[PDB]
Amino acid sequence: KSPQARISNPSQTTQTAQWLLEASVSSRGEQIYYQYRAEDDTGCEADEITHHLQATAQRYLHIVYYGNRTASETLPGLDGSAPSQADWLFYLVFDYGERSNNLKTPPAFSTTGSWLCRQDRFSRYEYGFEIRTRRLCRQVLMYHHLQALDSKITEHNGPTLVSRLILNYDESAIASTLVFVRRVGHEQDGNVVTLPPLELAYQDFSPRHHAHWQPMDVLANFNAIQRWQLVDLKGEGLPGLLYQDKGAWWYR
Amino acid sequence: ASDPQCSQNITLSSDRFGQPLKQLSVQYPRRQQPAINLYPDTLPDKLLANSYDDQQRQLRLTYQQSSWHHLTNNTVRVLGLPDSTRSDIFTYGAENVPAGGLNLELLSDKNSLIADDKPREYLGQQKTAYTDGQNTTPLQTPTRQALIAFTETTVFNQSTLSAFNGSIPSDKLSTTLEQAGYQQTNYLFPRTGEDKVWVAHHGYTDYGTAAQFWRPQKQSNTQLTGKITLIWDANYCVVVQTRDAAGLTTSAKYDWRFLTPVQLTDINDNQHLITLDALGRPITLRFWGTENGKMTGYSSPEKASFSPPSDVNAAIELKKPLPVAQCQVYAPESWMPVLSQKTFNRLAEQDWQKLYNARIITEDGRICTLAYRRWVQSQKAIPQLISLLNNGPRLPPHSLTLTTDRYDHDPEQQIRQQVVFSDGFGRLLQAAARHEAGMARQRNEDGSLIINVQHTENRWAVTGRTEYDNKGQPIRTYQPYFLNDWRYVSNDSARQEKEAYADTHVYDPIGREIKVITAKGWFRRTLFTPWFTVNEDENDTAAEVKNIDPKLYQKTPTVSVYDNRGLIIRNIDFHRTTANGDPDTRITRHQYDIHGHLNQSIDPRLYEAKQTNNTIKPNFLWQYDLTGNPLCTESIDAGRTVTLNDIEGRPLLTVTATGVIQTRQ
Amino acid sequence: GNKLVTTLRYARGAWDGREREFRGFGYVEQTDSHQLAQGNAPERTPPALTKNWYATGLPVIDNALSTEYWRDDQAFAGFSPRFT
Amino acid sequence: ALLGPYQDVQAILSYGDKAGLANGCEALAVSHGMNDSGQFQLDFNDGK
Amino acid sequence: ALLGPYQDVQAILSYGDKAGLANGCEALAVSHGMNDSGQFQLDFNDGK
Repeated sequence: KSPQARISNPSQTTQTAQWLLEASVSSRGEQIYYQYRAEDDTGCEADEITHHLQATAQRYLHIVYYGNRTASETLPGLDGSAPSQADWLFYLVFDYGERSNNLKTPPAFSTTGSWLCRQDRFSRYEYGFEIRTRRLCRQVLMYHHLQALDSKITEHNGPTLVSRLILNYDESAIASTLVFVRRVGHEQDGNVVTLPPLELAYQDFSPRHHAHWQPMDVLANFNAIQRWQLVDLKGEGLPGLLYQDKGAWWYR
Repeated sequence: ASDPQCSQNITLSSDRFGQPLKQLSVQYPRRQQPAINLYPDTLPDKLLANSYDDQQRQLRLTYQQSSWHHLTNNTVRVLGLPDSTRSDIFTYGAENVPAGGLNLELLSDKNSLIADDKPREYLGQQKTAYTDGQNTTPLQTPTRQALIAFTETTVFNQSTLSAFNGSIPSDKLSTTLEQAGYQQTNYLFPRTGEDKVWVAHHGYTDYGTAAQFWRPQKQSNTQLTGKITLIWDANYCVVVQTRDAAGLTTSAKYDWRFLTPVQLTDINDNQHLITLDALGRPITLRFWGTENGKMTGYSSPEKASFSPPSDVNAAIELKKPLPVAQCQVYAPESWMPVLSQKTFNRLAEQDWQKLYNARIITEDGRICTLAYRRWVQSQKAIPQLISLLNNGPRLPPHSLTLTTDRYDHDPEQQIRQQVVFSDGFGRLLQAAARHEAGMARQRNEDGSLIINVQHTENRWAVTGRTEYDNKGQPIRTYQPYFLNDWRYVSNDSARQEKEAYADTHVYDPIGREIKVITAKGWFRRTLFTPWFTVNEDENDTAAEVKNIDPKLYQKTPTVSVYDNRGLIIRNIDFHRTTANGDPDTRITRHQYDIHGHLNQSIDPRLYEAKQTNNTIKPNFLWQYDLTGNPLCTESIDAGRTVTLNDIEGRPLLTVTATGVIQTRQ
Repeated sequence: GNKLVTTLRYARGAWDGREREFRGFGYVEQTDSHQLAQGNAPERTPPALTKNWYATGLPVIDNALSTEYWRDDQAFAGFSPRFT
Repeated sequence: ALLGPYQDVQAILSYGDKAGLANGCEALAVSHGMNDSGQFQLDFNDGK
Repeated sequence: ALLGPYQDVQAILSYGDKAGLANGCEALAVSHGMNDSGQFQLDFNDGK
């Protein structure tokens, strides 16, 4: 409904290609609001700026607001006016470079740190316009409004961190993947409590170290100069060697 | 190759929302004795001969009818709200199974075994009493919230009223059923000629209002029981202060970081408290309260403060006068290697940042397996760091419990220490308890087990140690023993130290254990066929070592023979008094009915007598209600006992075989 | 030191063509093997095979698949697709 | 139409109403299709 | 497909009863293998 829940052509806002969940309500009154942040120039390299500087392209999920403090069966999307953090008990937060992940203390809910661009950047064109994605999420974290839950808690409690996931990525520039994931909590006195990380691997590539040669004796007499063509005929999925003779075809 | 057990589930009908309005479950009859036996194997001859029964050959057609509400309009949609069901069993013989078996088109035929309304045995029905929460009277159209006042099920009908047999006057019976809370009503899916049946109304819930979110406020198993309540917290998601019909109450506090209750007050106002760590894991406990009006306990945290160690060994080293009980030291990372910090700092001076950025060494000094391997493979590794890692001990993920039993900090009794190991599959591997000084198995620091023992104060009774197949089954289990340490020892050494005792478990592809190979030098073994299973005990299996000559127990397995519903109908034992004689094949017989309740059973002695003299009754006969309750048991040894329970499941009355009538208030 | 190994073998895959998408594989085998550590047993849980057949929604394959089934002369008639 | 390995196709195209039409111009050979003709080489400047 | 572009065929096609032919018309050189002829250029309108 609202513009922050849409993917549309930057030159025309009415060309909405994609609608994203903005809000939900169950028959029980529980409801959720979904806050996204549109892509923008946030610490971009000169080349992004120089060559394709569009801003509000990919939307990213930023904060999901859940835990309905008041009872209602009305869908929270309402009139498109985003709710206050105070209206919700819980928050699911996605960090895109906003704060440090190696703190002994927990990370803050609210910060000023900017999102950071990744080396691995990409775009899509199937919607008729360029949709640029400049980064991946660095950390997933969950917070509770402790006073709404307890009532005797110092007012600055809205943002209490309960748990976070550290995400470590393979920034090779060409591509990147998630390599390590770790579940960490924090004690109220600043201690770090963890479970060991989950390690992931992806297949290596280095023509520098792995290139190898073999003679293709099997393809002898194949020759693109004449009437030879590589093609996956009859059974398909792997090219054979087609020869188009005068008035006849032959195939390996 | 042949003689399979076959079962088929057929949907007969469904609505526009895909709900299975009419259903059938089919248990096919057993094939008749083939000219060629496929599995005589090593069986007694009698095992194939006596494997055939009428109960294996009936065609069972379980039929079910049902309905759901579907609420729809332009703004509100709710689908699939069941409100009714009915179930009945039909039985036919082999002659009623067409070549090719059953399928839907055949079953939908106008002359179908179901379709022309053939006789069937009623099994039961269920209804859902929906409410809008403002009424005790059920809605005929459940609302958006689908709140439920109660559910209704059948317990008795004329066949079960019959089941009470004699000594139960019918006047008293209908009266008692009313007293017991059963109502007599219609069928949800009625059929011509049928009468009303007795039902239970149970699982009652009262609800609050929309403003409170649609939460339950009160509840009962039934109207024969006390109604109990609870308090919702301000955010209506936490259950607070439940209250009994008795006026008894409990209370609790929650750790709002986890929304997990941490403090509980019981009905005698006693306190129980746990602490949660950053990840929500329980951290020890404290409790306190009075005895004969005198306050005792471990007391509250402000008098009995406590800081658990992170070091599992420090915990082992704690002394008697502790403020707490059941201290939990969690070392989920005990498997992770550790570089000695000092040796590492020495190497770290030049390589820390390489390993840090490569995620070999984490910000807390842990070593990643992958990152390490990558670094070594790439040859960017330093042999000294490699050795330091290899030198680092590793123990499977582990936690320690410290149990204390002294109140306050008044010592006398030494602290009970328990160590528990588990793998990364979440399976437990082993545990041990600390014991008093004495002899125990030795170990190398590197984890090698030594079968020999020496005296030590650090004596632990290690038990349950298990190795697994990584699919879901244990493969090697160990006998309990004492260790001179608490720390886990390697499985490689455990297996080389053959003098240690353990059993081996061989499974089929299903996960059924086929062979138990034991430390004793014997084994247990079993066969599974579609109609029976064979269980060979150690004396029988011990014959294969080739003490009472095993020949006596040779080929004398216990065999359980099943019907086509998977129930046991025969138990075949083999009686031999000598190794040189033939077995007296002893077959215990069982007959099931209606719901699969055992209908009756008889031993082989009285049974053969029954075969020549019809005077003989089954050792036991049963009658039961529609939920399978054994309303009546009749026995050759104990006469006839009748019991009638109310909706709650408790007797209001019972009649002994001697005619003593008891009732309860 | 125990390792569980599993392998898949694919057959009878097909492309939809008309909606330019892949339908899936008509047949996939799954073989498990308990490649357990030494010193455990002379006898081990045996290897096993799961043979699964699936609709591709392409009768040219889907009908053909029945020919790959284990046979039983006493079996009930094989199932056919139902359209209503 | 489809052909086997090295099979050609045989056909004669003709006009059954031959009148003042020059000798032999009443018919045309066909061997392979593809805008075929009765000539190994079609040449409009043949002079005939 | 016998040979690639940089391999040659050495072969001769000939007809037994050469008595009715002009000198050299008894045979055809073979060297290419792809619809070849015994001459470097083929022209049906050649005067020979």
